[PDB]
Amino acid sequence: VTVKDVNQQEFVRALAAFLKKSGKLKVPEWVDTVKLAKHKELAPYDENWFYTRAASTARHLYLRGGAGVGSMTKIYGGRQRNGVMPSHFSRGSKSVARRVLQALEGLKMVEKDQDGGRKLTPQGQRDLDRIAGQVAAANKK
Amino acid sequence: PEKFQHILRVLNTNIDGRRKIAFAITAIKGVGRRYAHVVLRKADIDLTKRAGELTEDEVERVITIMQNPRQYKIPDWFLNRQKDVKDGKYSQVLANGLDNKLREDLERLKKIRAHRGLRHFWGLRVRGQHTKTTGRR
Amino acid sequence: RVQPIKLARVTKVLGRTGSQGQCTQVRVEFMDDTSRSIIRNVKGPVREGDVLTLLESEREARRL
Amino acid sequence: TPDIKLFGKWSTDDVQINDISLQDYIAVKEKYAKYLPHSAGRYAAKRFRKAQCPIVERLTNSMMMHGRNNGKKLMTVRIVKHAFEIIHLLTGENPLQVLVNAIINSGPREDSTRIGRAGTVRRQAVDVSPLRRVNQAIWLLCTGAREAAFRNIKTIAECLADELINAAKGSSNSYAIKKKDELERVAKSNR
Amino acid sequence: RDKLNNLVLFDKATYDKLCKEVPNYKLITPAVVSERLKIRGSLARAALQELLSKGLIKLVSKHRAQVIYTRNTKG
Amino acid sequence: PLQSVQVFGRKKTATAVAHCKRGNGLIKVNGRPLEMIEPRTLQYKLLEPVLLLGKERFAGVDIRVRVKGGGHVAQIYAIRQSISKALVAYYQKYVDEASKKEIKDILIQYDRTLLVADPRRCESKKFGGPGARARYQKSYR
Amino acid sequence: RDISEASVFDAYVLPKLYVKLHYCVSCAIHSKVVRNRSREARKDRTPPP
RNA sequence: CCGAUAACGAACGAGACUCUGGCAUGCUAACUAGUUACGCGACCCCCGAGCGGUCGGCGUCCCCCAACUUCUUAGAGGGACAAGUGGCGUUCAGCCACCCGAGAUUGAGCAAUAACAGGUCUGUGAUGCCCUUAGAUGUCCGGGGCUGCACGCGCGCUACACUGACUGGCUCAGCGUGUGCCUACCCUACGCCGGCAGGCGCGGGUAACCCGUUGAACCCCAUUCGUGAUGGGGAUCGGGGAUUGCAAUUAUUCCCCAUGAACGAGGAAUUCCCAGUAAGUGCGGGUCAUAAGCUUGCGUUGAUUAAGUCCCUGCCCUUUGUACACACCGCC
Repeated sequence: VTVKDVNQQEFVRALAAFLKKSGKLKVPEWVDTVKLAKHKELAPYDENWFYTRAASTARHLYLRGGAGVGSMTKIYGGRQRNGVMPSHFSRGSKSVARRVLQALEGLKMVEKDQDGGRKLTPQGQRDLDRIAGQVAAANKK
Repeated sequence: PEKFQHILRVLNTNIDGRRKIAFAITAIKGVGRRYAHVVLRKADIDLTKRAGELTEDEVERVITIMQNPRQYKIPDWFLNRQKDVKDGKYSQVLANGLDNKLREDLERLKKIRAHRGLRHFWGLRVRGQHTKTTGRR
Repeated sequence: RVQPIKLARVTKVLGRTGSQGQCTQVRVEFMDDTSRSIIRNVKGPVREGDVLTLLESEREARRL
Repeated sequence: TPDIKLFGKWSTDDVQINDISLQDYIAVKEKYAKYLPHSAGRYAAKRFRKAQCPIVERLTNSMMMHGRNNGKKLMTVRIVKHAFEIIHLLTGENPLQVLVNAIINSGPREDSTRIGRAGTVRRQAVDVSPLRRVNQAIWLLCTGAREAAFRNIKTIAECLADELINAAKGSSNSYAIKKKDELERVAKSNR
Repeated sequence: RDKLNNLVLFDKATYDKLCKEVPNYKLITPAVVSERLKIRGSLARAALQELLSKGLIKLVSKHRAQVIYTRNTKG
Repeated sequence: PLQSVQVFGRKKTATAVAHCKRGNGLIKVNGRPLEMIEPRTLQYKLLEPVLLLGKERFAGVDIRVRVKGGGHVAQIYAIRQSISKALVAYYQKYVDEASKKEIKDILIQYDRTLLVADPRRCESKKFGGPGARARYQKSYR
Repeated sequence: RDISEASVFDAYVLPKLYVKLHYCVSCAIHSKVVRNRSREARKDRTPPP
C-alpha cells in the first residue's frame, strides 16, 4: 500500500495530521500574513497549510525523483484573473515552497539531491508512507 | 444560537451583525478583505463567527489593532498609507480619514499646478487611457 | 363527435414538402385499422418502418 | 454484474417502453443498457443512429448546455447519476421507468409546423417522427429544471428529479408537460 | 421579485420544528431547510451536521458539492 | 514461461500502453489499481472490461498500464481500450480462440470503441476564424 | 371509399362535374395552364401528356 | 457523365496532384526517441504488502559488451478502392441501405477564361510624370502629437453567477519556441535572499540532449457561501514597492497594498455552422529592450441540432421578355 495504493487525497489529510501531532517542523512568521501565491485572491482558511502542503510537497517528491523550488512553484498553479483581462498561469510563491522544502529538511524528510533539486531521504520516505499503511488500514471505506 | 446582537455599530460607521466577521470588517473605508482577516488573525478572534456576536473587548481588540496595526506584528504590506509624504509616516488610514488624505493629495497635486491634479479638477482620466470612446457620463 | 388516438407509420416516405423544407409527406397505415389509408405531413425526421400520431383522423393533410 | 449489465447501482432490466412509436427510438436497452452516461459517442454522424444512443446519456449531453458549461459532461454525468438516486427514494422501482415514462408523456403526440402560407402564417397540424417531441421534451425539462434552478439553490439533481416525476406522471406540474400541452393546444387552434 | 431574507440562527421555537419538522421530510438539502424554513442556508448547511447528532435524518451520499439527505430511516 | 502481451489503445493523443503478464492479476494503471485514477464519475468506465467478462477473466493476468499524452478523460477510453485489447491478445495468442471470440463478442456487442480505435482527431484552425470552422464576426454597414 | 362504404345503394358509379374552364391569357400564364416556349417550340401545336 | 445527339474526336478550369489528417504487435532502423519489458544483476528504504518467503510500486545504480521496437520518431510500404450483397434507379450514369471496415466525402494549397480607376506609389534601389530641393518636404535632436474628448459607429475581452463563487488539494500536451542572431544582443534548469514584483547565487543549451516525464485550465477532485449587485463583478481613483529601459511626465510593464463602479442576460437588428463541429479552456507562435484584450496554430474539455429546402439573401445553367449595353444603383 504505497502512496499510490492509498487514495492519494486522504493521504495528505493524515500526513498533515502527522506533522501536527509530531509538534515539530518549523512553522514561522510570514505565515498568518501570507498570500500563498500572487495567483490567489485571498489568504487560506485552514490556518495550517504548510503542515498539509509540506505533506503534499513531501509526498510529491516521493512520486518524482528530484524537484526544485522552481518545480514546486510550477506545480501549485491556477488561473489568474487580471480581471477584465483573460486568465493566465502564474507560478506559486517560491518563499513558501522553499521554506517547505527547507523545513522538511529539518525533520529530514528530504535532502538536496545530486544534480540539483530536492528529493526525499529514506528516513522521510518512511514517515510519509508509514501512515499509508495507517490510512489504508485506518479502515476500508 | 444567540440572535441578540441584531447588527452592530463600529468605529463611527454602520455595520451589519449578521454578516460573517471577516466580511463585516470590510465595510469601513481603508480596509478590504485582505487586511480584514489579518486583523482577525492577530486579534485571535475566531473567524468562524458573525459581527452580531462577540463582546465589546473583541470589537475594541479589532479597532486597537486595525487603527494601530504595525505594533501587533502586522507588516507593511497591509498599510494602505505607505510613506505618507507629510512626515515619513507609514501607517493605516481609515474612515473619512482617507477621504481627507485623498482630498489632501488631490489638493496638493492641484496646488502644485501638476498634471494629475488638473485632470481631477477637470473630471477626466488621470491614468493615460484613451477617453475617445470610454468615459462617457 | 370522434376523438380517438391512432398510431400509424406510412409504408413509404414520399417527399419533403413544406415551405422551408420541413414536412415530409407520409402515407400512413391506420395501425388501429389495417384498411384505412391516410396522407399527412409530418415535421420530425421519419422513415420506412417507424409509428406516428395525429390528433384528427380525417384531415388527410393536403398540399402545403 | 457479470451475470447482468447494470448501471452503477441500477436495474435497467424490468424496464419497458410504455408506448409503441417511441419504442425502437428509446434505447434504454437493445440488450445494451450502458452502465454510465459518459460514452465516446458518435451518434451525430449518420441520421437515425441518433436514436440508438441511450436516452440517459442523450439527456446528460442535453443538460451540459448553456454558455458557461458546454462540454462539461464529467460534470453533468454526476447530476444525472446523482438525480436518479433521488427519484427511487420518492417513487421506488427503477427511476429509469420515471425517466422513460417521462419522455413518452413529457413529449406530445403531434405538433404545429410552420408553413409559409402566403403572409399570415397559419401553422399546420402535423404528426412528428419521435424526435421534435423527444428533443423538445428533453430541453423543455432540462430548460425547466435549469430555469427553476437559478435563484433557488435547488440541486439540479433535485430540480431535474422533480421534472422527471412531474412528467413521468402526467402531473401537469413541471416545465416539459406544461409545453407538451401548448404545442398540442396551438395545433388544435390551427385544426 | 424573488426576495428571500432569512435569519442566520434558528430561534428556539424554530429549532424545535427543525428538530421536529425535519423528521417529516425525505428529499432534504440546505435548500429544503432554507425554503421551507427561513434559515440562511450556511446555518442550514451547519444545522444538517448538528442533525447528525444521532442521525435524526439519513445521509444517502454526501457528494463533494451537495449533501443529498433523506428521511429518518423508518419502516 | 508466463505471458508478456503488451497492447495499446488510443483516444485523441492519449497513447495508453497496457500489458498483461500472468500472475494473481489485480490490474493497475501506471502504478495504482483501477479503484482510483479519480475522474471517478467514470470509474465503472474502465472497470467495464472486468465487469463484463468476469472477475475470473483476469484471475491469471497481472495487467500494468501506462498513460501519457492526451487528457484527463481521454486517458480513460485509452486505458479501457488498452486492457480490453491486451486481454483480447492474451486469450488469442497462446491460450485459445473460443474465449477470445466470447470476449470479443461480449465487448463488441457494445464497443464503446473497446477494440476499435476511435478514428477521429481534431480539425486544424483556418485563418479568419477562432476555430476550424467558425469565423470572426462580419462587420457589415 | 368513405362514400362507397356509407352508400345506402350498392356499387354506384358517382357522377362528374363537367366544367368548361375558360381562362384569359393573363390568368392562363399566371396560374400555370400554359407556359412560355422557345421560338421553334412556339409552333408545335400538339397537346402532349 | 451517359445518352438522347449535325456532330466527331480535343484543350484549360473542376477532377487527378501536393501537403495534411487519421487503419497499419506488417518492414527498416534508431544512447539527439523511447525506451520496453526485461535479465531484472542491483541501491534501496517498510516507499509500501506481507511473520518470513514472496509481491505492488514510484525513485533511482546504473551502466551496458540486454534486447527491442509494445507506444516515440521518421524512412520505405500497404490500404480504402461505391471495393461486396440487398434495394431503388431509363435498371446506363449512378443514388440509397447493409457486410467486412477508415464506407464511396478528415482539412487546406494549388485554382481557368475574363474582369474591376477594388487596394497598394507609405513592402519594394519597381517607378511614370509632377512637385520640392538648402531656410531645404534632403537626415535628424528635443520635445510634442499620433493616446487627446459634449457625442457616433467597428471588430475583442469580462461579467452578470451557485451545472456557480472564492478556500484545501490531484493531475493529464502540442504546435512550437529558444543563447550565444548583419552590429549587441536569449532560452533558461538548480542554490540562497524577499511577501511579491522580484531580488540576489550559481548550472545545461546549433538543441528529439538543456529548459523539458514541457508536471495546465478549464477540467478533476477536497472544504467556504447561501441566492445578497453578495465573495460575482470587478471598473475608477489614494498610496507604496519592483523591472525594462539614458529617459515612462503622457497611470510603459509588473508587483504590493488601498478605493472600490455599471452589469441580475440586454431595446431596433443581424453571423456561424453539421463531427471531433459550435462553445469554454489555457497554452505556444507571430507581434517584443520593454511588453499584449491582437491575431495564427495547438491541443484539451467537449455539446445541442439541420442532414433538407429554396421560404428570405445571393450564385449557377436553360427557355423567354427586354426602349437596359456607365447594363436597373438602368433607361424614362
